[PDB]
Amino acid sequence: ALTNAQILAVIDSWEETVGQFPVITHHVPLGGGLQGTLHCYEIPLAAPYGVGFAKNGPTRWQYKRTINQVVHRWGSHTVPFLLEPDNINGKTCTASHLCHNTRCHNPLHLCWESLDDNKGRNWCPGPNGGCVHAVVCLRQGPLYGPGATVAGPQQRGSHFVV
Amino acid sequence: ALTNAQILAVIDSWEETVGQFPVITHHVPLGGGLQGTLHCYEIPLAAPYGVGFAKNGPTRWQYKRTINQVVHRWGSHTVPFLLEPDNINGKTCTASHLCHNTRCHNPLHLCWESLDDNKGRNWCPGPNGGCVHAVVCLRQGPLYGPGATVAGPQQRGSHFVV
DNA sequence: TTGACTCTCTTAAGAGAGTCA
DNA sequence: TTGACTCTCTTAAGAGAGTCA
Ligand SMILES: [Mn+2]
Ligand SMILES: [Mn+2]
Ligand SMILES: [Zn+2]
Ligand SMILES: [Zn+2]
Ligand SMILES: [Zn+2]
Ligand SMILES: [Zn+2]
Repeated sequence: ALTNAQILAVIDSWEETVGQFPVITHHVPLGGGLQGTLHCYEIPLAAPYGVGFAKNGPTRWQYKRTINQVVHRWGSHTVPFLLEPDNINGKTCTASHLCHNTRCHNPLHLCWESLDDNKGRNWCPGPNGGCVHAVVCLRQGPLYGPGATVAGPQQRGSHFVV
Repeated sequence: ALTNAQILAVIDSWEETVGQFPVITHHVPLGGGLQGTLHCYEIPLAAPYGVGFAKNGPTRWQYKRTINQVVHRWGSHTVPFLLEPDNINGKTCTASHLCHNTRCHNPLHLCWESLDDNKGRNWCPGPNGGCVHAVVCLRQGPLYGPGATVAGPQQRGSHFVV
């Protein structure tokens, strides 16, 4: 098994490589009518992506390193969390984009949490709009708002009460 | 079926059958430390379910009627909305449980909206905790709260900024 | 050891359609 | 005509593993 020192070395090489990705400045809603700025380190749209990186899906990548003749591979956003527990409350931990930008690999824009917690950030009002996430959101979720409901609750007769 | 009269007859037959489902009272968080009461009309756990109803999955049912000697079949929660547009902004419209209770078929607990709007209600603070849904929530979403994040954003070196 | 592709899978909110009696 | 089963699919947040040079 990889030692803690070897895992730390993997995280360090990953950080070195991701740190050289193009850094893109994005202005984002924070909630409460306020605007903030995030700096995303974005993996390229097409090969080559960077040393150790390869695309396994339209918005999916993996990181690969060969140690003592054994090939090791990880989901490209999971590497910052290799020294953390990988489940909680019986749920698998997932890499969760606080910036809601899939191509971004900035570890300051990622957290490690259940898929339900991950998804829910899409609708959060944001750090200046009432976010209650213990690990605070960096921005208002992209899907926050009144929604676009086509039809609401309704009945033709009198068979029901709310 | 095709005619508006035939569709109204389908909606009326569905309402009459679901109106005879057992009515189960559920006390629910509203947000803001307040509690409310919902009356769900719950499809039975096992056959028989009611005239026209059959189970296609653990928590999935369909409604079927024979019109003009042809069988017409719908997802069991879609029937109230048969006169509504079936898409919005190029996204499929879905039946969305305001009571977060799959077995419930009370149309006063259903709305018709994109899958994204639908999902997002799971994390809504609720009608007394800040819900901004234009078609208002009936309760706080079951997944609202601080979450259980295992690890937050972090870096080992000095290559990244927020 | 490395790059650039290939494939299928998970989850939890939702769907359509066929086989028998 | 009606009932009670069977199967796979959609979406958008996420995954693991194979092949070839
Ligand atoms: Mn996410
Ligand atoms: Mn729902
Ligand atoms: Zn980012
Ligand atoms: Zn938040
Ligand atoms: Zn209900
Ligand atoms: Zn709401």
